[PDB]
Amino acid sequence: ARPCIPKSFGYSSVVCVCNATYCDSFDPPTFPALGTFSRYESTRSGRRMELSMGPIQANHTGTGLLLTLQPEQKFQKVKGFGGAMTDAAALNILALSPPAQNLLLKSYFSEEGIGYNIIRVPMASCDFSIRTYTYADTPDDFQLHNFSLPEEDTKLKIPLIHRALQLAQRPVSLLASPWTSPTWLKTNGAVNGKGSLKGQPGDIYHQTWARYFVKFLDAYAEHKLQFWAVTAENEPSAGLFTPEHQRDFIARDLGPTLANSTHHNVRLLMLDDQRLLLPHWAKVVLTDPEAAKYVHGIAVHWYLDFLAPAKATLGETHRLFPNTMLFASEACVGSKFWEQSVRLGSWDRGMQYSHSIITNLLYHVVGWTDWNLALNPEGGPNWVRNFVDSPIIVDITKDTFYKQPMFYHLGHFSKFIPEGSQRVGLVASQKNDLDAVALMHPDGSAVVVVLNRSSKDVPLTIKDPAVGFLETISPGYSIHTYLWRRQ
Amino acid sequence: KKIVLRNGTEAFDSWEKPPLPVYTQFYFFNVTNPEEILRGETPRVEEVGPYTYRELRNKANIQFGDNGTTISAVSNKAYVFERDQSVGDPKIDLIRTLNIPVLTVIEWSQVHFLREIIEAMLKAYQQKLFVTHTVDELLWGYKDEILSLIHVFRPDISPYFGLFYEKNGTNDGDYVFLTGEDSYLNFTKIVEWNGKTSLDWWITDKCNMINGTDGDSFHPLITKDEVLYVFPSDFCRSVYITFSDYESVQGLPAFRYKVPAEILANTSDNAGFCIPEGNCLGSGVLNVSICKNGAPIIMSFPHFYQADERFVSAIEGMHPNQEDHETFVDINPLTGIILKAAKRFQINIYVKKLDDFVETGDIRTMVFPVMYLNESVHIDKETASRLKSMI
Amino acid sequence: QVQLVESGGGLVQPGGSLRLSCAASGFTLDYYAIGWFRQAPGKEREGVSCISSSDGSTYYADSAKGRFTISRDNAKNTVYLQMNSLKPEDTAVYYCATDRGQCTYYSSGYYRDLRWYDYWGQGTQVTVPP
Amino acid sequence: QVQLVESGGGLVQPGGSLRLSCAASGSIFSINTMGWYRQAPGKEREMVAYIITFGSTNYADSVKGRFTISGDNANNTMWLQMNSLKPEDTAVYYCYAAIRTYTSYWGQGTQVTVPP
Ligand SMILES: *[C@@H]1O[C@H](CO)[C@@H](O[C@@H]2O[C@H](CO)[C@@H](O[C@@H]3O[C@H](CO[C@H]4O[C@H](CO)[C@@H](O)[C@H](O)[C@@H]4O)[C@@H](O)[C@H](O[C@H]4O[C@H](CO)[C@@H](O)[C@H](O)[C@@H]4O)[C@@H]3O)[C@H](O)[C@H]2NC(C)=O)[C@H](O)[C@H]1NC(C)=O
Ligand SMILES: *[C@@H]1O[C@H](CO)[C@@H](O[C@@H]2O[C@H](CO)[C@@H](O[C@@H]3O[C@H](CO)[C@@H](O)[C@H](O)[C@@H]3O)[C@H](O)[C@H]2NC(C)=O)[C@H](O)[C@H]1NC(C)=O
Ligand SMILES: *[C@@H]1O[C@H](CO)[C@@H](O[C@@H]2O[C@H](CO)[C@@H](O)[C@H](O)[C@H]2NC(C)=O)[C@H](O)[C@H]1NC(C)=O
Ligand SMILES: *[C@@H]1O[C@H](CO)[C@@H](O[C@@H]2O[C@H](CO)[C@@H](O)[C@H](O)[C@H]2NC(C)=O)[C@H](O)[C@H]1NC(C)=O
Ligand SMILES: *[C@@H]1O[C@H](CO)[C@@H](O[C@@H]2O[C@H](CO)[C@@H](O)[C@H](O)[C@H]2NC(C)=O)[C@H](O)[C@H]1NC(C)=O
Ligand SMILES: *[C@@H]1O[C@H](CO)[C@@H](O[C@@H]2O[C@H](CO)[C@@H](O)[C@H](O)[C@H]2NC(C)=O)[C@H](O)[C@H]1NC(C)=O
Ligand SMILES: *[C@@H]1O[C@H](CO)[C@@H](O)[C@H](O)[C@H]1NC(C)=O
Ligand SMILES: *[C@@H]1O[C@H](CO)[C@@H](O)[C@H](O)[C@H]1NC(C)=O
Ligand SMILES: *[C@@H]1O[C@H](CO)[C@@H](O)[C@H](O)[C@H]1NC(C)=O
Ligand SMILES: *[C@@H]1O[C@H](CO)[C@@H](O)[C@H](O)[C@H]1NC(C)=O
Ligand SMILES: *[C@@H]1O[C@H](CO)[C@@H](O)[C@H](O)[C@H]1NC(C)=O
Ligand SMILES: *[C@@H]1O[C@H](CO)[C@@H](O)[C@H](O)[C@H]1NC(C)=O
Ligand SMILES: *[C@@H]1O[C@H](CO)[C@@H](O)[C@H](O)[C@H]1NC(C)=O
Repeated sequence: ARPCIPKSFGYSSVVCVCNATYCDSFDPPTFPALGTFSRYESTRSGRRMELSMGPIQANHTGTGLLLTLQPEQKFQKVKGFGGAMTDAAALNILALSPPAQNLLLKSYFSEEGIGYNIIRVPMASCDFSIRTYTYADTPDDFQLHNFSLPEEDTKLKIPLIHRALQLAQRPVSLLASPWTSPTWLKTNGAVNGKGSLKGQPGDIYHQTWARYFVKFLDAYAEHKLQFWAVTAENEPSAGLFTPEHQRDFIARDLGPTLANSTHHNVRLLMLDDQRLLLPHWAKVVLTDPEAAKYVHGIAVHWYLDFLAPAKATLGETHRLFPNTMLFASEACVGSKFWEQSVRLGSWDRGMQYSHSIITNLLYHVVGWTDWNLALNPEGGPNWVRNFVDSPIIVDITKDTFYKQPMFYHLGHFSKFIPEGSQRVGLVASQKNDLDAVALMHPDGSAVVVVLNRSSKDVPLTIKDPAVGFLETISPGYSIHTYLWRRQ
Repeated sequence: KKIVLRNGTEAFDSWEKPPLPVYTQFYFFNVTNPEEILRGETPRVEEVGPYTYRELRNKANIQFGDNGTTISAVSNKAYVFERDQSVGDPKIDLIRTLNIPVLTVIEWSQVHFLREIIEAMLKAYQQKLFVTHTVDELLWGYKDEILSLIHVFRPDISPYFGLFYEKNGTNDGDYVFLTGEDSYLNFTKIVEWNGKTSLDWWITDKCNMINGTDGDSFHPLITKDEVLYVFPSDFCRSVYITFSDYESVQGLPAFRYKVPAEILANTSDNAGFCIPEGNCLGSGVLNVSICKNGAPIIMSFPHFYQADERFVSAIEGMHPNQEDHETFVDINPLTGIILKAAKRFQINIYVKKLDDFVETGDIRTMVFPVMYLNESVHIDKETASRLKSMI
Repeated sequence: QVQLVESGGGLVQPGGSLRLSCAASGFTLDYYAIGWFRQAPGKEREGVSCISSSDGSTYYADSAKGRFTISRDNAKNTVYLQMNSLKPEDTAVYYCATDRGQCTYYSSGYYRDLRWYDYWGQGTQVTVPP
Repeated sequence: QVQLVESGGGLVQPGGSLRLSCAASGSIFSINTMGWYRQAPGKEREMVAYIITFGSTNYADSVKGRFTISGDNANNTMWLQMNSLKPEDTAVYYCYAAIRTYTSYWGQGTQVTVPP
């Protein structure tokens, strides 16, 4: 392994500097023999993934917080973690020397770095792009005689997707999602961007709009690429739109068409929006017998805020409609833009990513996804002048790239948790401040994650019936991961 | 008679490897007030001292042919630094000037070259006109950012820029020389270049013809009154020199030849040098954009010497002189060996007010200077004493 | 070492439902995703069915969307297939394998990838007149 | 090999308020963590300080500010400097090292008394 090189820009924490012919590296996780346990620690003073070991005692007579582990509950199962790719990231990665290009790819996928699982591919012309285009633009052609792909799709995305799968040891899945429609299809041009196809389902307009997906999939699958799922529409409500139109669209023409096609193993999610309206939005669609044979799950958004209660909406839906999986489509950054667009090396923005992934997993939600991969120092190239922040920043003139504290906060959860491990259950004895979650690996080993957000140290002890007791201590502003192996 | 290019001879011994050294010097200019220029104002500049370099040269890839009536070879040169002579360390000095690559990419859009890509890129990433760099990076090379982005779509564009790029330890091209066995007058005369008899850039048939010798060697017999044609490679034309006055140095007589005053003038037979029609820019300046592959460059004598008053009256800070701005060559009548020499040049750029692009602002039309250089050769005592025996 | 015992292969009178049986031991079947595969000499490798242990699924080849039927039995740790109609050409070797993911051949990034499958077993082949 | 270390664990036991030298004896392959433990009557063993081969040394809240720990990898010897009569508390001291997959090697310890 090789150590890291710090550098301070004038904030609470520091960042790491990587240039051609140098970088930092890790080692594969290690399981010690019976009788011992291993611990990985990170904090604010400057430690990054430090490893230590210790013994497991036989009997303990002390009094204090005790977290009792009950392996007789099963709960849910875990799918994976991933990220999304756009035009801005593909443009900002390719403008570097080839070794610097290889190092970035090896940092995300190979076993020397954290492990990623999912990729998201927008259909066409996202917000982070220089121009605006669609796949079909010839007016008055009900049959899609003309369907083409641009210079950007065949030279800036496909090569990178092809290269990503060569440096991986885990399965990789893919996704898709639409944004808008061609101008002539829109019956009325109400406003810029999103509009509305005036009419009723079953006319030629909706039938023509329902043949976009099959064409896109069969055109994209000529380069040995296949997908796993699909989404109806992003941001369905144009802020200024009825849970009654969706039920009839999905029911009449969209569903029947996909099954008849050669692609029949592609699933279909239902909603891609906020959660405030979750309890009502389902009760109109799911109760219909015609439109209940096609849905295979629900997707929800997170806005990095916890003021809205999570027990009234997210925790209540699972009671009425079991056997319907939940998925977090995108951890949409608020992008309030009132503060500075990018601050280099800030600890406070790191806590919000971890507190969300620990809150979500407690309410039967499985899966997680981000927005972007790399951005320029000011903010990504945007068409409407809106800016956001990303884990890794890239500077071209000096040929250097930089990391941030959110990288390790994501790596704590992502690296050690495979796909297909349950949640067993943990019970505390007194009210505390810490946050913790317990999971069991498929083989039978265990893993525990502990998070603290205060300025006081706490002593703690964990008891397991099979092997014994283990004691430790947790300082302020730090995050810990414990591993141990059962007989 | 004794002067021939035959092998195992004194002439071949010299031609093969030169026995004397040469040096080069560079001078630059610094902007004084960038903000006022965007509104109504006249620019003001200052000057910076020299930076001496020493060079070495050798001829290679030799070969004989045509029954000893022809020869062919190439020359490679290497450059080295010299600390005590220079004013300061190059790596830690800063210079502020214009932005050339932005201007270059603006010109292509006007001639309908990659119109959409160039226009789209210049809006997402904003750019500025006045920049600051160091002497080393500016002189030898550095990496840009717009060229890096254009390199993706068109893989035939280099992402590096420099005034003298890939010019260390590099040859120019092939050449062909006549031995002179048939007749004495034709000694070391250039005849064939890259299988081409004449250039093709000019319009008139008489204007585009190679003339004279390289300039390092001259015919054995010299006379009081004659015109000597030469071919310089930095320019894209052929020039001539005339006789000025006798001179004596180190006990040896010699003749001094000076550049004329009618080389660049607004007169007949100077039209072929004006493109793309008879209309020309002015007197004392030359348009060499073609030879530079799209970059707008203007060449003239240092400090706008020997030109109209309008050029001098625009940019302040400019005062010309005769003694320090000229060209002279000394020639030995008996044999034709060069004793003393000096060359001078300058690089200028042209600016104007554009409408669609906002970065230009409101700046009046003029011509901007950048830098000028110096070359020199002097004789030493040992060579003179050894030559006196045989001369 | 895990034993992948294949049974039930053979020829039957026309008008009957053939049934294959894959039996496994040495591991807990609830955490393994088993999937039948089919190959023929001088032919591209193909698949027939796949079942996921984590969550129920019935991934099927385009050749028969419903003719086939998959089933599992945790009591005997044995998986079975159900045959409905005999295609003229059904002569090929059938293998019982394993997986480190949930049905990678039908739900992955690359078209028809076969790197993850390991712990392969012997194959059984039955012949139907075309 | 998975494990390539013999028992070893020889613990030198200096007496009084002086420096205690814990040294490793035998053949070893790799080492990850070594430290000291203290046990008192009617109580359980406790951690006082430890050093990772390439890292930092931690301390206990009650003990911090009174003692110091030094180590040398050339001879694999750790000197725990005990201040002269500063520690009023007395107990049984043990030396622990998870030499080497990796396995614990608890070793026989020593005792001392610091009464009023
Ligand atoms: C190419 O390289 C050659 C050298 O290899 C340069 O030649 C020298 O150029 C510098 C200017 O850059 C000259 O410096 C000036 O010398 C003047 C000397 O005049 C006196 O000497 C002569 C006899 O030699 C007398 O007839 C006369 O009466 C004087 O007694 C000085 O007077 C000058 O001072 C003025 O200019 C300088 C800046 O140049 C100011 O700082 C002063 O305040 C003042 O205004 C000046 O010192 C030098 O003399 C030249 N020759 C020598 C001996 O090196 C070429 O100029 C160079 N060409 C380029 C630049 O391309
Ligand atoms: C040509 O003009 C430029 C602009 O005046 C000169 O560059 C300027 O040089 C000064 C130093 O001589 C720089 O100031 C220095 O800044 C550093 C950094 O804080 C400080 O440590 C020094 O004490 C000093 O204040 C100045 O910043 C710099 N201009 C720019 C663009 O910032 C240049 O030196 C001139 N040419 C020559 C050959 O001198
Ligand atoms: C990229 O980072 C490495 C980090 O090690 C740089 O390597 C160091 O370079 C400096 C300057 O030459 C040396 O003093 C150090 O000793 C080098 N490494 C060590 C062991 O500290 C490397 O130079 C950086 N890249 C460039 C082009 O400068
Ligand atoms: C131009 O190239 C030459 C050849 O590489 C350089 O001269 C050599 O430079 C290296 C590196 O400093 C020295 O080790 C050699 O000794 C030099 N050559 C000899 C024969 O001594 C020269 O420095 C380069 N010039 C510049 C400024 O780029
Ligand atoms: C190259 O040399 C030839 C021959 O001297 C030049 O042609 C002469 O041009 C002058 C000026 O127009 C005329 O007066 C002469 O009559 C021309 N020569 C003959 C023999 O007729 C030619 O111009 C030179 N080229 C360059 C670029 O200098
Ligand atoms: C300097 O020379 C260049 C040589 O290219 C001239 O460029 C021409 O400019 C005109 C004006 O639009 C174009 O129509 C031509 O096509 C350009 N030449 C080529 C070959 O593309 C430039 O005009 C000259 N400048 C002056 C002041 O004479
Ligand atoms: C429990 O602790 C005591 C010391 O307090 C020890 O003697 C005993 O062996 C331990 N284990 C059992 C099984 O009592
Ligand atoms: C499809 O594009 C071609 C481009 O040349 C055009 O000629 C054709 O008319 C388009 N299709 C229709 C139906 O207009
Ligand atoms: C399915 O597609 C085929 C294509 O030929 C078509 O004949 C058939 O009518 C379709 N069935 C539907 C749309 O129900
Ligand atoms: C000069 O003649 C000798 C005679 O053998 C030959 O080896 C040498 O190559 C000749 N000179 C050159 C430059 O080739
Ligand atoms: C030079 O020699 C060649 C080869 O013998 C011959 O063809 C040519 O005519 C000669 N040239 C003369 C003698 O001028
Ligand atoms: C010298 O060159 C001139 C011009 O090509 C030619 O006319 C003359 O005959 C040559 N003299 C020789 C080769 O003797
Ligand atoms: C050159 O002289 C002619 C005649 O006097 C004039 O018409 C022309 O404009 C002049 N050109 C320049 C560059 O001034």
